[PDB]
Amino acid sequence: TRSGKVMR
Amino acid sequence: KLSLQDVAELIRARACQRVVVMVGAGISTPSGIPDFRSPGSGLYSNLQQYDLPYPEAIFELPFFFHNPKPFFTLAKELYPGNYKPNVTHYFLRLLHDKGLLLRLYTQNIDGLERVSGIPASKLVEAHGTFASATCTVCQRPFPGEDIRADVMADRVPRCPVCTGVVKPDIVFFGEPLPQRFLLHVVDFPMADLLLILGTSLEVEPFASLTEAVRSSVPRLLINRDLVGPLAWHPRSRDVAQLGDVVHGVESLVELLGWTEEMRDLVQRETGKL
Ligand SMILES: [Zn+2]
Repeated sequence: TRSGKVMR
Repeated sequence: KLSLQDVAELIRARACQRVVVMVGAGISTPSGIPDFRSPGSGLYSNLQQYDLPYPEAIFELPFFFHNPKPFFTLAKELYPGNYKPNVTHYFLRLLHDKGLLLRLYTQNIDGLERVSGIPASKLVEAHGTFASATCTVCQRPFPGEDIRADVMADRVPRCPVCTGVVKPDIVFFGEPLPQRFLLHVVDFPMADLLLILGTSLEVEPFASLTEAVRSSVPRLLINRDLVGPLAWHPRSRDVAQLGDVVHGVESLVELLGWTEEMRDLVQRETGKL
């Protein structure tokens, strides 16, 4: 749900 | 405040025996693969006529579906075969052979952990793999070799059944991580030492794993620079060995008494590849 691959 | 030598002693005295590891692209630059965020050399700085409208597109779906050739160009370059593991991978392998490796978590898609003989069961390939592929239309799975010839030949791999583009099981931005990643729920509490190697920790949810070990657990960083929570909020059992990662690893190997065994293992390895 909110556990996708992203840059912080 | 703990030292590298302290960490070596904990392992030598068998006080630490369940090591979890986290790695990033910094462990593969010494094999010739440039990283993401190093000024000048890093892929997010330098790629004019990679044919990418900006560098991050490489792993973005909208762009992949508009034009998949840049991605398969990186695939051609990175196909397990044309780069070798280096001392950092052999050290991990040796951690496995000596019975110390709980689990290795990698953000890398170069395959060099498997190439070096670390077994799949000890490996979490958090950002996916080229071992297998999936048709983007009909979801039929294919072994990763079925697309090796297409990439060598500079073809876009397609599905024999629906003609859709077939894509290695690499994680793109916005997608969740393979379910194997969920092993962290068990692994991190069970660990009695954490090693962090060659990463800037700027990608989630992979980065957040640094926090999932217990507070009595030492966190050892070997990296060109301080990063993540060792940068912004250190725990008391944190250790940073700053410099070139192969040098950091070579010091540790020396403090552990494994220098001949290491260079032995390379032999039977980089030789027999
Ligand atoms: Zn298909």
